[PDB]
Amino acid sequence: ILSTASVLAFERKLDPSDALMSAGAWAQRDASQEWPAVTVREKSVRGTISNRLKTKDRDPAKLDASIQSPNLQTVDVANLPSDADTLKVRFTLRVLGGAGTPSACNDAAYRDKLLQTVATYVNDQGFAELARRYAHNLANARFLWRNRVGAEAVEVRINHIRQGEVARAWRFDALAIGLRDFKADAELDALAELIASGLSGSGHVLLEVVAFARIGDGQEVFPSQELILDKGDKKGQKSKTLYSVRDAAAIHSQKIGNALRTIDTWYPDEDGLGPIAVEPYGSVTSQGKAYRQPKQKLDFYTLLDNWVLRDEAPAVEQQHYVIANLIRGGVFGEA
Amino acid sequence: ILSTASVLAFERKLDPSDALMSAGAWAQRDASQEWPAVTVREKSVRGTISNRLKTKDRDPAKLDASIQSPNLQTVDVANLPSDADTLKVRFTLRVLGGAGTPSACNDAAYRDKLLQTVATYVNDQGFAELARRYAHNLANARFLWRNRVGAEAVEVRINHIRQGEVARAWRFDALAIGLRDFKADAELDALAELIASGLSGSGHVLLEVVAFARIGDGQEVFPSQELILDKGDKKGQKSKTLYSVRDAAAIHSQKIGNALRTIDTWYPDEDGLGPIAVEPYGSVTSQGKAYRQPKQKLDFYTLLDNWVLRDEAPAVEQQHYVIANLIRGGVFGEA
Amino acid sequence: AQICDEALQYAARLRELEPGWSATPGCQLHDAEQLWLDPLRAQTDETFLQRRLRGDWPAEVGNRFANWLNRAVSSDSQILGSPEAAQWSQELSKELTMFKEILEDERD
Amino acid sequence: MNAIHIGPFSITPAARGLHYGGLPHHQWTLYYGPREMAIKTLPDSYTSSEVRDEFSDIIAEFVIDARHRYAPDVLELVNSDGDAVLARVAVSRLPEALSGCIPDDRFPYWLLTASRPRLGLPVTLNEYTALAVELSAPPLAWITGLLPGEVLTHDAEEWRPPTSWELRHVVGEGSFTGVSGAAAAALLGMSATNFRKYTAGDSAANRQKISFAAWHYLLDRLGVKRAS
DNA sequence: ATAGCTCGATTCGAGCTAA
DNA sequence: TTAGCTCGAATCGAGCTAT
Repeated sequence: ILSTASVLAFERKLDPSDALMSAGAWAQRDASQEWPAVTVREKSVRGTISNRLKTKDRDPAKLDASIQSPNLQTVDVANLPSDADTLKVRFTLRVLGGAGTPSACNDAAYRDKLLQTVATYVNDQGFAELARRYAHNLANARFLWRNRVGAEAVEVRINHIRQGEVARAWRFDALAIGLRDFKADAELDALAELIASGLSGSGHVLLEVVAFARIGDGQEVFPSQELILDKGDKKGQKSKTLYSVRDAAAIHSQKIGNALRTIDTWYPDEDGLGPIAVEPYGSVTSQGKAYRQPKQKLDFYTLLDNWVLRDEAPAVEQQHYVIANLIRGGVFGEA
Repeated sequence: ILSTASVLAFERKLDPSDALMSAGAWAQRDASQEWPAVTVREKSVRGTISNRLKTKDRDPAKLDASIQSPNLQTVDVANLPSDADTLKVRFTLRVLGGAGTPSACNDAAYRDKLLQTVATYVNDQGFAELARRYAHNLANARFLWRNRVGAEAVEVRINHIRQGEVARAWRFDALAIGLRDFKADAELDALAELIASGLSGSGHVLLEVVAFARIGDGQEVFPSQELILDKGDKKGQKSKTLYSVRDAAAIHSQKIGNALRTIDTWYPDEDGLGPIAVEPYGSVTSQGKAYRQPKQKLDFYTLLDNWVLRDEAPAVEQQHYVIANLIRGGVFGEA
Repeated sequence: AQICDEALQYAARLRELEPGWSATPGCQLHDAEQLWLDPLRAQTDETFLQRRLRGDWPAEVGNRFANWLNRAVSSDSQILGSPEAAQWSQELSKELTMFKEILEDERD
Repeated sequence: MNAIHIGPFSITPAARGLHYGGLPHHQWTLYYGPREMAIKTLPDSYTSSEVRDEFSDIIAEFVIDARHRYAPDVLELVNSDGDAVLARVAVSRLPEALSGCIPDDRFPYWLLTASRPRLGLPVTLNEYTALAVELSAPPLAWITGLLPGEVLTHDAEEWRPPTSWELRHVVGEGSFTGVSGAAAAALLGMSATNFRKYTAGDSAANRQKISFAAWHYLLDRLGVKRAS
């Protein structure tokens, strides 16, 4: 009857590293190899009562008493130097290949059927649309999450590191290439073919991606935020902790991977939001909602079950979504 | 059914940088590019008991014995050089735009209704009065909190930066523009138009803000104060530490932002105090009280709920206050 | 009262340790409470810390333990608004002033 | 001796013994299906009751952790202020109209989740009564978290009959419901021998697989699913 | 959707043992 | 209450039909 496998673990393609933040001045970014790193430091914040009150704390005496005892805490803060207006963020990306092959599979017949399904996809249309959209999210600085919202000029440089050396160099204007449209461009097409060769398994590709953002002198930059155990004293609370590896502000690799993953424009709801990350049940953390609900028969699992088990191939857009979710990887199958 | 969302986080507009202190001589402001920075310095203080006693410590023998052992403390102090009477305080400000769009939300219907409300406001009354008041708080050195309370002359310069170069420069006398009146001036009108273009999303607005205050030769300046974990002894208590980034006395960016938000002249109490910082429940730390109590229905939350849900648009002043609260950002929205 | 009695007992059983454990190196060693934790350091330090402990008479240790108890009580706003927190603070003040009077005459 | 079966659990002894002190001993290991839970070295003079009492505490803490892990999510009926809870209902699933909500004064009654980011909608007492009737959770709904989703589905084309081990979660005296096999057969209007044929071990020639309607009616009558 | 059939496999009840 | 077991009888699924 060819039921689905209980264990369907997949390994991820498109492996990014931690993205390190350094700082410097515009028009000296061609010699940015020795730019000083952005350092996460401590500052003190004093806050008032600015949250909603539950109809019992709205008493004027209680509210004023809460004012007389403000919350004192220290926060991890990352800022550019006062003589530097450009933020440099550098990471390396490795594209593996072999997306349709699971890392663990209970059923051999289901494994073979899934391999035939993915091979039929690649033979019909290869990793060309998906790689083009991944190259688009590389060209624009979407991995530069909050450091791009107010940057005046953003430039992304992507190199192909073959034997430890730049075999091919790309330079992009990350603001001309927006965060909404997946258009066509010759350099975007070349990077798309490179990522396609990586995803198909034709050759080994390693991409060094460097983004420069002209934000301003001494302006705040935004690395990834860590978890606080919340055990110390209230005055030295450490309400905000920033991610660094060796005294250098950094962005988590999975955040970079999530920003590169933002290629899903095929979800049933409208195009007002634009692309979203290719996740099962189309989850967006900021909106707190799930596009591609399982009730709407457009999530990853129902589409994969219809495509593989019972040969109901969906539309080519949903096929792109399914293959991008297999590239994304995850612990599929019933636990 | 349009209920308000449980998360309504907003990102801040008008992002200020940390304001660095350097010192020098008046009439050298045009050559103040390489002024020496004001350095936080260590000094030892010894004082007698001066606090109020609780009627049980008023024993003359015990009071005299306490005076026999006065408290010993070390504190951080910031002073000008002896051959320098002018304080230079420099920071940068980014005006972003897109105030009514939340960064995190649950309900899509609430988000759409709130965006429609903000668009209706911007169409009917654009970012003009708010930009005028922000330009006023930028042209009077209110961000020089205790550094202009007794200065002979305060002079602030505003520059507009596109390519690392000044696009247009503003020269202001911060004592002529008082801390009380939001008047009209042609240079102030031009700066307000620039702030309006920044807040409307029309273009990029980056401003460096340099303020010169003639205080006196070797006088004390007042940077931002940090917190002490108090893990030392009772002789070197370290009862006061001051904020600095790299051996240079500095003011916290949130303090500059609080000084820039002091535009709220519409609170129900009498405005003889003057403008206050825009914030929910109008809670000023200096007086320890809350103008715009939720009981008088003039706080940010009740006005926003009535404007968006019930479509009860408040007075134009109150909606100016609400949009200023959207500009400052917040973590609005309880469970 | 039982918590404060157990605190006094715990200091009394730390009194049987080495006389100069408070002088060991360390970034965090609770120097404010080390005056009360090790009375016996005054014997070896005739002029370094004996006169400081005699003249200072550290009673802020009671304040720190009261802050610890405030951290150890349930964060109920209903009690804080009502007079229940007033009675609790009054009985806490009585127990802490008794505890401070216990720590007052430690130099005898 | 012989293996002790307590519902889904099994205490099997080691084949070879040992001597601790001067007395013979065997290692008794506790299982939950294929998951080994604990091993104890016990004297050979213990009876089955003492061996079972040795693992009763581990079984009890497993039961407590299973009740707390798979507890049904709770909906709360609040007033316009959103502070006072008027009624609490535990539901097997949430209403599809739940969105991010803070109660207003436009509606007197609001139904909200007990989760910290609260989801809800304005509700009348009639609508709240209807939702509580058609969404309530049975008192032993936590046992469904210990069972796979392919035996608890109402879709007959996606349904698989439960195995003997999955049956013993709810049918035995050492099970999580505490009813006997004869009581379970009386609930289904079935002979006790025919129902024993359902929970027969693998070392048996007469084994029967329970049907869709019988299994789901058993779950209804046991208070595990579809009982509100 | 109604209405009904055959045929081999599975279930079912009421005896029984076994503990 | 657990844990099974025959033995004939009724039921079950999946093939076909008919109307």
